[PDB]
Amino acid sequence: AMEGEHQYLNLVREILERGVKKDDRTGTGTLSIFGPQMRFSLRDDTIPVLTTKKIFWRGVVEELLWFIRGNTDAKELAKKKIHIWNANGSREFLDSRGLYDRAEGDLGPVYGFQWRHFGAEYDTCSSDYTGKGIDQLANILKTLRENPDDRRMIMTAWNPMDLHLMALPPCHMTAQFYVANGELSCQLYQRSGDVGLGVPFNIASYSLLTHLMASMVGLKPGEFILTLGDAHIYNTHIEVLKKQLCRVPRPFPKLRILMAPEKIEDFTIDMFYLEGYQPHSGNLQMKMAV
Amino acid sequence: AMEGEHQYLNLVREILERGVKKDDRTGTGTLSIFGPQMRFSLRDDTIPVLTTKKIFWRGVVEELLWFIRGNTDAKELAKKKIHIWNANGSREFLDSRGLYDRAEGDLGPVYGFQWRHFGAEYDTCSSDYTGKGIDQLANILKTLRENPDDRRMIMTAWNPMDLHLMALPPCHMTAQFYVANGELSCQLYQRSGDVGLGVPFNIASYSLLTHLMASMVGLKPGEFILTLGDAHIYNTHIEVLKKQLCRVPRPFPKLRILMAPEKIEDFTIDMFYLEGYQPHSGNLQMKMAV
Ligand SMILES: Cc1nc(=O)c2cc(CN(C)c3ccc(C(=O)N[C@@H](CCC(=O)O)C(=O)O)s3)ccc2[nH]1
Ligand SMILES: Cc1nc(=O)c2cc(CN(C)c3ccc(C(=O)N[C@@H](CCC(=O)O)C(=O)O)s3)ccc2[nH]1
Ligand SMILES: *c1cc(=O)[nH]c(=O)n1[C@H]1C[C@H](O)[C@@H](COP(=O)(O)O)O1
Ligand SMILES: *c1cc(=O)[nH]c(=O)n1[C@H]1C[C@H](O)[C@@H](COP(=O)(O)O)O1
Repeated sequence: AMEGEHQYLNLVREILERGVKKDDRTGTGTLSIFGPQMRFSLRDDTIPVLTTKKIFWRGVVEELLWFIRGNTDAKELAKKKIHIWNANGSREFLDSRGLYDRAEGDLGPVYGFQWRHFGAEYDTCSSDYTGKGIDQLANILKTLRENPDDRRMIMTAWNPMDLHLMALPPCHMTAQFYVANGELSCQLYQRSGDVGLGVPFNIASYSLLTHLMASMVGLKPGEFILTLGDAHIYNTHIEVLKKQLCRVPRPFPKLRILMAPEKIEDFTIDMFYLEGYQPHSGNLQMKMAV
Repeated sequence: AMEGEHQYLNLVREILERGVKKDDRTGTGTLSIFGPQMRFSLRDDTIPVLTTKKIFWRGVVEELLWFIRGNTDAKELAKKKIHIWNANGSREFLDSRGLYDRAEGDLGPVYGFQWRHFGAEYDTCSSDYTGKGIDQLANILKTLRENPDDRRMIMTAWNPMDLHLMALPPCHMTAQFYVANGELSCQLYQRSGDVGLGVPFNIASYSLLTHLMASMVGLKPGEFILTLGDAHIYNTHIEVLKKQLCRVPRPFPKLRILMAPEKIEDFTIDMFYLEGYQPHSGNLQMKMAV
């Protein structure tokens, strides 16, 4: 009752029991702890997609491919009926950030823009950024092939100069990669984690990324480590999360990668699938705080 | 046998027992694990300066104040008989990084330069950077006073655009601050930790920083959390660390702050002292791998 999905359930219990009350930015209110870490094995093809609640896997995949492409237009996700970024791209939300000149859906130089184009000057979400900025992700993949013992395989979205241009500052903010005994591991530093809503999705996302990167460079996936800053439960999620805690985890699913492309941004959903995913049938709704 | 200094001693043991053989940049060789976390209480004025090995406290203090001032000239530490940065500022080391125009001792836009002037253009270590770049540390102090529940109190030295100008990329790279029940906590993400040499010094440094910041903003110190990426023991340190593991820890010392100045960069060593530090007397030499 300590490994795998129990890492997440034990974190929920810890926050409910010893989390402190916080009047947060959204006005919803939270219970919070600082600095918890969870670790998930990616061996034997395992990927930690929660079974005690059905995770929006199609959204995980498409958001991740959108990040990997460096894209920042929420409308591209919305065309696929993935609406997870629409609220932070709305006219109202953008105006509240002082971003009056931004088109609706244009989140600014967020997440994957920093991963692929760190330091590039942002124009709009539809601009061509090919060859602009520092491609941290491509550089990591090269280092993994050529010098896997390197201790500097860092991918960050925390760019102080660009925060004011982003709809929200990055939650999952800096990742490091590591190789030992033919296995690729990833540690994510996440400054802020909505434990009921974003965190399960973010775990699935970076675990997927680690599997995809490993297949590009001839390694096997090792471990995904999530280290949180402010790990919080929104007051509106407490009752539903108590319900989730009564559920017994089932074995995690496996990822089957059918092929790997030449460049990571060419991965498409047809190149891999989730095998053996058996989430509990009762859907749990966690209203997004805004 | 788990709290306080045992956090560090148990990490040493863990690396010795299950660390994997990993070659490294210096050619010395290491045993390595990825992702370990250590937590230290700063309550009751405690500061986690190791007692199983004498730590160079005066060096910790002067290095930190140098960082806080945004300074980057190793020659200024050497004038104070603190030589810890001399090797990475040498002509030979700078030339090996391609930094041919850099004067000896000028480490570039490292650590505190990023903390106080993120994004500013670097000239030399003697240039005046007042008002240039983003003062992340000052911003954090303001936020702690005005909106302590904020989830963005981040101070980073990881600037992809400036890495090539640095004598070494930052080891201790990104810190986050947090407030609960009138206590200030700090979590440091450290991508690379030399467990025998740098890590004890880095623990003392960021714990001191947390004490000093709390005194600037009317809070009490809470916890210091160190989260490592590549946590490693150099092969040359194994025997001395095994000797250290035989020493019984004594209670950690206490930090006594005598006054707080108006701005954090005005702190001097006369404004605080270490009470009751009783380290084991037999000096343990961990040669720096270069
Ligand atoms: C307050 C806040 N918390 C979040 O976790 C968050 C997440 C995103 C983006 N993101 C990473 C996600 C948003 C929504 C997700 C999701 O998994 N939604 C599911 C379940 C929704 C529900 O249970 O009510 C879905 O739409 O199926 S995942 C944007 C702003 C945020 N804001
Ligand atoms: C390989 C490497 N490991 C490090 O830990 C490291 C640290 C620094 C800067 N730094 C943070 C420090 C360097 C030396 C320290 C120190 O505590 N020295 C003590 C003990 C020396 C010894 O026992 O051999 C001293 O000089 O008194 S603390 C620079 C390059 C590095 N390079
Ligand atoms: C942000 C986006 C993501 O992918 N994951 C997340 O959990 N979140 C959450 C954290 C927090 O609840 C909120 C961001 O608000 P803030 O910037 O921390 O105030 O979204
Ligand atoms: C860097 C400086 C510091 O304050 N603390 C550290 O522990 N180190 C160590 C980590 C590593 O052994 C070496 C830096 O080498 P690399 O850039 O990780 O290859 O110094």
